[PDB]
Amino acid sequence: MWFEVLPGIAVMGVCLFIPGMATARIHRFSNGGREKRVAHYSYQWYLMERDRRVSGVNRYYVSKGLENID
Amino acid sequence: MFMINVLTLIIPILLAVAFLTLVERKVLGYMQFRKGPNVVGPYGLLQPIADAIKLFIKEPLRPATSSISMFILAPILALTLALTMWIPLPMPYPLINMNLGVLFMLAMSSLAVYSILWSGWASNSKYALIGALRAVAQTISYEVTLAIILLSVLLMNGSFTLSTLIITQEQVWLIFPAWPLAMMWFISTLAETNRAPFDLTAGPFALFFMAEYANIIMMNIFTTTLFLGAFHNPYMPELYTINFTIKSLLLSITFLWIRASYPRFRYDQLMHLLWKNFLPLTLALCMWHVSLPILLSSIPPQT
Amino acid sequence: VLRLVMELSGEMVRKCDPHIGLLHRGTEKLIEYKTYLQALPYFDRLDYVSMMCNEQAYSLAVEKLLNIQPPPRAQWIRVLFGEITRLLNHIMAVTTHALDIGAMTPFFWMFEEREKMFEFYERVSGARMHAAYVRPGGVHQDLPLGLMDDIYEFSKNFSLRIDELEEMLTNNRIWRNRTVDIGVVTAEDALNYGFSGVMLRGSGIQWDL
Amino acid sequence: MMTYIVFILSIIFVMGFVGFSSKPSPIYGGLGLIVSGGVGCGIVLNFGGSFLGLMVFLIYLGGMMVVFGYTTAMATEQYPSNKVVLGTFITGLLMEFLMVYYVLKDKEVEIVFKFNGMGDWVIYDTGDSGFFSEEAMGIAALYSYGTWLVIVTGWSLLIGVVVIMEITRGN
Amino acid sequence: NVWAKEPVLVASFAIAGLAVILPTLSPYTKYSLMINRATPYNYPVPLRDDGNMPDVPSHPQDPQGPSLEWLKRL
Amino acid sequence: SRGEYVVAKLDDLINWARRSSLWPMTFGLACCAVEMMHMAAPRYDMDRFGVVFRASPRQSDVMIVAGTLTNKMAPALRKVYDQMPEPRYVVSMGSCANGGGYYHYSYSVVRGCDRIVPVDIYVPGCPPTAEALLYGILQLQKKIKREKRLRIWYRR
Amino acid sequence: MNLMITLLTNFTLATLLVTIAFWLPQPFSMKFFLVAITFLLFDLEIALLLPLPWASQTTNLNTMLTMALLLIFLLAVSLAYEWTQKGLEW
Amino acid sequence: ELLQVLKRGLQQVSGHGGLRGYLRVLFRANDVRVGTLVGEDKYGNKYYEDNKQFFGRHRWVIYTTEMNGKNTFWDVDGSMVPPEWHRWLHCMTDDP
Amino acid sequence: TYKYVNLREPSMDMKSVTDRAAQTLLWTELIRGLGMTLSYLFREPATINYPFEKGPLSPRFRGEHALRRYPSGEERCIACKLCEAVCPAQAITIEAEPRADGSRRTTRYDIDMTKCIYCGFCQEACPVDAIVEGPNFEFSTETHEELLYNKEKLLNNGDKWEAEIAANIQADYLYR
Ligand code: SF4
Ligand code: SF4
Ligand code: SF4
Repeated sequence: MWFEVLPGIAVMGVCLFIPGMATARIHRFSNGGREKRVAHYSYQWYLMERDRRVSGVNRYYVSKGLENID
Repeated sequence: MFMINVLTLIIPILLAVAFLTLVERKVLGYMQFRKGPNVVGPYGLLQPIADAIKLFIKEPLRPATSSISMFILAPILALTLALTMWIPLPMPYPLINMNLGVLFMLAMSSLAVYSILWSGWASNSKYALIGALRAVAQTISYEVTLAIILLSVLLMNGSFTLSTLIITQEQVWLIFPAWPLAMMWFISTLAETNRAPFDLTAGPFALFFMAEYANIIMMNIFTTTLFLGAFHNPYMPELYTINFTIKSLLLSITFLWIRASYPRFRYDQLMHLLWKNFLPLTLALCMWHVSLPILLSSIPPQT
Repeated sequence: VLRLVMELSGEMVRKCDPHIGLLHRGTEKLIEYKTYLQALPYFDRLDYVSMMCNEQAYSLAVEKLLNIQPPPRAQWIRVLFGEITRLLNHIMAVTTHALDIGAMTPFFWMFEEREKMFEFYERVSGARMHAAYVRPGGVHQDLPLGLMDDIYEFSKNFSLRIDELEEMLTNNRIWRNRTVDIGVVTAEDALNYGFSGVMLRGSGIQWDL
Repeated sequence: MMTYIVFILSIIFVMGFVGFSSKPSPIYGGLGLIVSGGVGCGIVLNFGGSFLGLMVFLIYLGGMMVVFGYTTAMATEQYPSNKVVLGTFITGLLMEFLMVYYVLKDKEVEIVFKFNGMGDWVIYDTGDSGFFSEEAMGIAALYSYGTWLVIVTGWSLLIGVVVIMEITRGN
Repeated sequence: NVWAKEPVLVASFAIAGLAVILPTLSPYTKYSLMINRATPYNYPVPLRDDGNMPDVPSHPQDPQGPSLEWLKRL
Repeated sequence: SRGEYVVAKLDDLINWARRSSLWPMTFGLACCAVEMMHMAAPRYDMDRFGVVFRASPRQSDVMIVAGTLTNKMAPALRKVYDQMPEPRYVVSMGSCANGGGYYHYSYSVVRGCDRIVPVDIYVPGCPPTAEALLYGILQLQKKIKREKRLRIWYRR
Repeated sequence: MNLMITLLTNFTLATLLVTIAFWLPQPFSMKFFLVAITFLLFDLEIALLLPLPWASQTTNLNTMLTMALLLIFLLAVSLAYEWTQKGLEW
Repeated sequence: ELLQVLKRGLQQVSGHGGLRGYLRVLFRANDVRVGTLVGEDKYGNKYYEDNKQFFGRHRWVIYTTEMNGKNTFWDVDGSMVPPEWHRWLHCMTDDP
Repeated sequence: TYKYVNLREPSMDMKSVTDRAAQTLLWTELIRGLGMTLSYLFREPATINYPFEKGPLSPRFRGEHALRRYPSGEERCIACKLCEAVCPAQAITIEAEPRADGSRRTTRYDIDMTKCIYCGFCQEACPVDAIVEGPNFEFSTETHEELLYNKEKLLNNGDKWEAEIAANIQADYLYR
């Protein structure tokens, strides 16, 4: 029966399962648990620029919360 | 890391296309009363491996060409289109977030029209030129339709990000407020991939082969984002990618399943059918999907 | 396999010369140099899809010339295999029409049923297709005991399967669109062009040999 | 791979215009205009370019050179490079070489102008609060303010349709 | 009548004509325009204080200005 | 001699790659074509052997000459033979085609398809029973298993 | 240049596939033309349509409805003109 | 009820003898239908007849290795049966 | 007697005409065809695993062209030339001689496998059942020289088996 076609679709679906999942893992690895920041407006990009400027490490993910206030 | 991202996209396409070819052979074998290929190893995964490496081995078409550079220049373009269409496709996180991606989809469909036409001119004697010319005609007559329909379904969501699309699919599937528009869209995807029930009756045959099947997987993934699917809780993307893969596979099996059982159309029936029936119906759905979001207080947050 | 030299105004026609004669084999000449019983299989294989009505017509030509009537069981068994042959030629002509019009799968459905029918020829004589088996003078070497019940089985299952063929096609919308408007035949055409059988059944006149 | 990538894509662009202004076979001409349109898309997207440069790509590299290649395929033969074509290609490369050499090692090159010769990071936005990609909202007019403009445009295209059917045997 | 012969065309005309008409009998179009107007892109710019006008409220809690309340209640 | 060892192993891989799929073209003149389509049928398979029945001449691995070759047929048959890639093999199927056959003593018949194209595999029968043809293609595959081209190239 | 990196990688790997596939083994009708021109003109009218989903958030909604219906209506009149007047017949 | 299948569907896997035994006839050519053990034969080869399959899958041979001596673990020919088994295997009878 | 087709009209009643319109605009019996095809998907297909399982036959197949011989006895053929007198492509070639004993026998008994259409006539014409169409049909011969049988090849092929031939004949020597 079609128990013998499910290996074919099984392996090919695993071949389609992989790229988004491994890509999302590389997204999370490229900013250390963060998600890569999307960028569609000038507003978001300027906020990202001041964020990567204030961080000191010139990197927009360290996210520098509440421990440089005073 | 970014070149690792690119190679993790365009390494599994060979796996996907080869195993899609054995899957179409198997599924037709069971729509028909056959089994196999299963003498080539267990169930035949080495069967696409074997015929792929055979077609590489087998001695090429001797030229017999006109402008060697043009003749190499057509299929290189076809395959690099089939690669460069999977960049803005989010399963949950796309490779490149864009301001607009669906117009990029349609643009690369038109470059596929270029592939067909260049291979047809640089091909051969005159009869294949007439055949490829009819093929370009019946391909280009549907990019009116599919662009129209894609426009009228994104007008429900107003923006072009496609991640706003995966947001706005969260409550209902988008098949419910647009079923006839989605139906006609799916028929136009059968037109663009140029399969049965639509006629086309080369070198290198592997490259045209590859572009065909990657075009099919392209349109299926784009459908599966576009009209159905489910939610995505963040910090768990295996969940959405699983449901995405399963729905796209069911749709591609349905695609080949529709291919299995219908005879090919007469050509003037195809053009006649497109113009006189899909074109006024598309205009009807466009004018109603314009005038209805202005009715039901439902205009999207196009940020 | 034919040769077709057509002359067309564009995506339309004007004329067509069917160059036939690719498959000339000299059958009449070879029968003029042989005997009757020896040269029966040439009559078996000039047509090949229908395959036992050719036998039947040659055997009736000789029996009618020779003024000898076969025994009645021979006549009824010959009628049975004429019906199997009629069934077989129409089912293959429908399926090759479907395969060449497109339509991959019903070809293979009905060819599995035809594979049962070639098993029946095998059990009758032994040959797959070109069983001679109909001598002038009636049928030779009658059936082995245990065949008629198999034909009974085939009748039941095949009625079910052909109703499933009309389930698939026939109110197929686009196959109807594909072949309705083409192929008109006037009754004067069906007489003057010398048509035979199914064309006469199809265009007007009630007619059966 | 550096700052003057806008200027370099412009070099390839004008090379493409020379590449089909040398008058080859018109299917090579369709090739030259496709390559030139691709790098023009690159230039305007470097100014960003967010919609209109992706919009031209569908029309010319999506719906116009298709029909030019179609008409090359159905009308003209070109059944077989030459002196004059490639000689003009050589002199066009020479003229661009001369102009860009004088832009490089001097101040400015003047046809009758003063082209202030350096690459263009000037000028650009000073990081403003755009928030809607001003191209997009600009073209998201024409349906409030654009009463007259789109009406005469669509009317012209309708008249184009009836014109085409008349010359190709109206009715 | 001709619904038997060319049916998808008559269906297309029907949905076309109702799409033409239907904003005339519509109790929601004013709601659509209020929604669409009441969403600000630019900065809500203030103004120089007073000819002592009983408008333009000072603390943003004050409901003397034009606010929205049909938003929260659908 | 692991150089020779790599030669033999790679030759096994490429020749198994050739003999694995082997999609044919069915030339199919007469009733031998009907029996070939009966080995295309659901009972005697061809998917199992990677064998895709296909009317394409441009990509033809083997070519199943079956039916009855005639004098009017022959130049068009060899023109079909020419536009074909050079790794190619021929199965002469049928008593008509592999030696003239029942129409041997006749005009307008080339006495077997030996006199046009070379033949690797003869398979007789009238028609060759579909089972027997499938056996003939299996012994074609074993001929492909013994071909030693890369052996000859390395020690050439 | 990030999508130019992607385009470069796809283009180079495609050229590697093709050239390693190649080092290794060794009249006309008017009816063809009218459909293409009808494509072209309806595609340009598509180009005039397609900034529609940009425009639907303004303070002039009735007018936008009216001229959008005018664009699709004019496109429909062109369609029905060549439809009735033997433009696509055989 | 799919748990009722793979419980039974493993009974032709381990009832063969093991998993490398299952791999034997799987990669040999095709079959996993083992379970009847009807009759072996000199020059090695064994003959399995099961009733619950249809007519065309009753009687199947399992070839052995080097009966004439030509490494016929792989590349199994036809006609590697003795003639009385060439009567039984071709469905000309109902008794072995 | 005749039972013809296509004699109706599309019914003008509102239910039937809107049903044909619903099929026109809703793609229905196309999906009915999809349902029938998926029903054939969910059957088990009928293939035979060829190199192991062999497709069924009759006791009266016509194959190998084998010879027979007497019980512990000599060659069954008298060389009575009937098979070459009937052979409808004349592929038999018999040249006969007596030997030193006195019983009339042969010299040259050749079957062309090319011309042999596999009738059965030479089986039926044989008075002593000398030539018998054999049971197995696997010839698959790589060279055209090798498809031309000699009498010694036929005797070896009649002595690679009689038991099949004897069982087939001893079952069905009663029909013919
Ligand atoms: S050998 Fe027999 S089956 Fe084949 S073409 Fe000749 S007559 Fe037909
Ligand atoms: S008919 Fe029989 S005995 Fe007579 S010559 Fe022929 S094979 Fe021999
Ligand atoms: S089967 Fe027919 S062709 Fe063959 S040897 Fe006998 S009589 Fe001659």
